[PDB]
Amino acid sequence: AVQKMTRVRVVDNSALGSTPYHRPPRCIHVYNKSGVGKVGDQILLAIRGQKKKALIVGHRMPGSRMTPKFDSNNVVLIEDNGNPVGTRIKIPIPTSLRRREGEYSKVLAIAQNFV
Amino acid sequence: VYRRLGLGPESRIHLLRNLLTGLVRHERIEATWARADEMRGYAEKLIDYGKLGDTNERAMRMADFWLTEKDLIPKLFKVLAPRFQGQNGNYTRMLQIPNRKEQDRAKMAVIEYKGNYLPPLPLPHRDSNLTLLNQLLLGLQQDL
Amino acid sequence: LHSKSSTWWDEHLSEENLSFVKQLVSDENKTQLTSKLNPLKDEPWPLHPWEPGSFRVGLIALKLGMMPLWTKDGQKHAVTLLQVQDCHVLKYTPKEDHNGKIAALTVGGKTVSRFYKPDSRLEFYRDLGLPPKQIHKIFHVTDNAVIKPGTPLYAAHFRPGQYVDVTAKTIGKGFQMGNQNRTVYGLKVWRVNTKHNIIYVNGSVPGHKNCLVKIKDSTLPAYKDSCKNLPFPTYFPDGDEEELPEDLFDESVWQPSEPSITFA
Amino acid sequence: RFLSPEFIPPRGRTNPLKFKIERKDMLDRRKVLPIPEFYVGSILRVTTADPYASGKTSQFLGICIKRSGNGLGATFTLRNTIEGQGVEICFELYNPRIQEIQVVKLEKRLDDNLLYLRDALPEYSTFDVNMKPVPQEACQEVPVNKLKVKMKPKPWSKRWERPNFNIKGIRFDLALTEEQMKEAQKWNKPWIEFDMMREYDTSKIEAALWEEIEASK
Amino acid sequence: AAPKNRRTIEVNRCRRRNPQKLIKIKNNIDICPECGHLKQKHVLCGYCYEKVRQETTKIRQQIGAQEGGPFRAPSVETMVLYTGEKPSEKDQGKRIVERNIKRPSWFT
Ligand SMILES: [Zn+2]
Repeated sequence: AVQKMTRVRVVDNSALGSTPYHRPPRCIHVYNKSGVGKVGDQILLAIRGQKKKALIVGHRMPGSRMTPKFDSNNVVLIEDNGNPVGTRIKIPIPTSLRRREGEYSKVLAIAQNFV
Repeated sequence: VYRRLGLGPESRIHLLRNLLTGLVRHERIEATWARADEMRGYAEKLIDYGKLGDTNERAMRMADFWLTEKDLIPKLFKVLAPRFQGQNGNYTRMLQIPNRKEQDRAKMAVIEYKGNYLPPLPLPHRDSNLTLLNQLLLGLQQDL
Repeated sequence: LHSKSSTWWDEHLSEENLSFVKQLVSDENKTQLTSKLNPLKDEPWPLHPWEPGSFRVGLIALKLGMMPLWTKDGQKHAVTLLQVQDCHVLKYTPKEDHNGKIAALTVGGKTVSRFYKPDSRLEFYRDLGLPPKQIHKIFHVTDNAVIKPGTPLYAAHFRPGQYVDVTAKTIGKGFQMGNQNRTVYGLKVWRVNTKHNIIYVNGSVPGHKNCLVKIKDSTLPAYKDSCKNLPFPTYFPDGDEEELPEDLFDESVWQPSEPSITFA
Repeated sequence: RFLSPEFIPPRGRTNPLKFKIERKDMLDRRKVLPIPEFYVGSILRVTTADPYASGKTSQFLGICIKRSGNGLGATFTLRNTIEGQGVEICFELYNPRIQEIQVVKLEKRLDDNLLYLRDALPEYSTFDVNMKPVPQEACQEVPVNKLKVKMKPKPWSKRWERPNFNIKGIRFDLALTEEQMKEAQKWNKPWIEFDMMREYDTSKIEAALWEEIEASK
Repeated sequence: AAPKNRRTIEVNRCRRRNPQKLIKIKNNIDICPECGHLKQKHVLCGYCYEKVRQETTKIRQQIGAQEGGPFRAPSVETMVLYTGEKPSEKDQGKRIVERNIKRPSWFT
């Protein structure tokens, strides 16, 4: 359940995300009609003093039955043009994003590990 | 499913422990109706623990805690448990007594262990079949 | 004192007579119900063919609870359980004498004990030849769909796949509330159990478990005339034109014992 | 005689008829899909139809950490760490989309609930997805793993040290001092273990269920 | 809180004489055949019950003297015997309480 604050982990090879930084990440905006951000929901993340759009791929909030509950909040950065900021994703990514309404093929085309 | 009694959850059990210990010692106790009803379930379940067996180690821990006076522990396994072996339940008889005339008008009841040596309580009696209405019902029963 | 005294049915009953009284009550209930089992064999009122604008009678059912139900698509749908108990037509009101627009039929279910009920209620039911029912409700029924009083009504009146409207009193919460009649509209029926007269209805229904509810055909404009393809007056087991399956399922519903669904 | 938890009804005012109907569906489904006997702590591999994928099934392996629900709606949760990510999946026993259920390793753990494994070290929770089934002895009890897991730093999801949780599979001594236990023990509520009002007996119900289940077979 | 003017006795008289505030009569009064005294239909007679408690206190007093010490509850069954009744073989293996009074008519 991504929401105000909610320390997150940037699962991407983007230069801003890849480089370690002292400041804990305070996510700003959730790109949904509702205020809660879950897997597959676009969000705005502040990394390295910059603002970049991110896509949630995992959360620690209890989920529906028959689904894996992640132990860490995982996100993937997406450019303004719609292409992912990073060319690779390391954490296992649920395959439900394909059926989820929206544009998720590009991110799935970047996710090596599927669970 | 539980009455809100005592200054805390411990007090209710301790108060129930005090009530349970007294009833076992005397086998007939007069108390407020609400308390008697609340503790009636515990007393019946305690008899089941006695029926479970004296050798049952768990029963001793329950009996030891609930019964402050330890002389009662042999009594439960050797008096109460043998007494109720035939019975499958209803070990305790609770009846309503007129409210205390102590200016607070508390609802009073008497709870006793069945099979006790104490004099029988004045229980209510249903109407005899010799009554006119019962005799009329008897005729209907015979015809059917 | 030459004054009134308070009495109950068991006050003057002896143990031997009390046991007999229970047996007698059971015998009366059995005999009365069996007598009313066959409506069509008891001089039924004339039944008319369906025409547009006809309205069928509703039923009263008990809310058993909710359980998960699965469809052939593999999705899980929570469904609420409604049981029709001792549903019988009691009193018919003429169109003019009740409402100029339409006539109404009174239906009562969930038989109740006779010991703690007023004699007036028992007197009416004695004429009807049925044991007293917990709730009396009025349903607007057209003249063509009128059914003779005392006709048993079963869950088979409704069929799987039909949307229905359920109205029931909401759970009361005390001073803080609730305990108000409310209606839920557009609930589809997933399955009906004929043997136990259990109807499986999509969604939740107001009220607590084991709470009586009123069930009537959906009044939404889209489902204006659904009774054309359904038993128009009602389903008569007495007629036995075709014995229905014990459990009625919707086509999408995945019956238990079917092969495991594979998403191909 | 192993009676699965779901068959046992809970105390309440619910109609017994509902359980009978629910059991019939459960028993009939069990013929279609075999539900092997397993306990919390057992590693299971479950085959399930994939809705997101088209005409593809998958198998997920994890240690059974918790069992919940009753009747047809009963579910079981098995945990594993995949690519370094702890994952717990709650599988409904009678869901038609479960193609097959395999108990790769039938065993029990110290506690009936293994949610504390999240706070334990990852290795205790790590299991190979491709691990082959290990041998089992039919005329024996399921092996009970008595290994005590080591916890991560004191901040945990839940205060397992409290008497309410009463976890026996945690190496509290290593991570907790005796004084901390006493602070936790302030919530002992010793009267609770001695209260007979919280006791519910299903032994008679469990015994009766066995014949009904076998009769249906 | 006081009303802006004194409440008239007429106004006050109506309030106190409203039926809602008056004392209600009870019709559940019953007679006890056992004591011949009044009782409620849901309440047991106290005149007879008083005898039981008084006898119980006397019986309890005899038991206390026989035990002779605190925490001396027997592990064996207990029985009460009155004058004119002597311990029998069936009474063996049971604590026996002896009462100077003869067997009460009500007690059996
Ligand atoms: Zn008397």
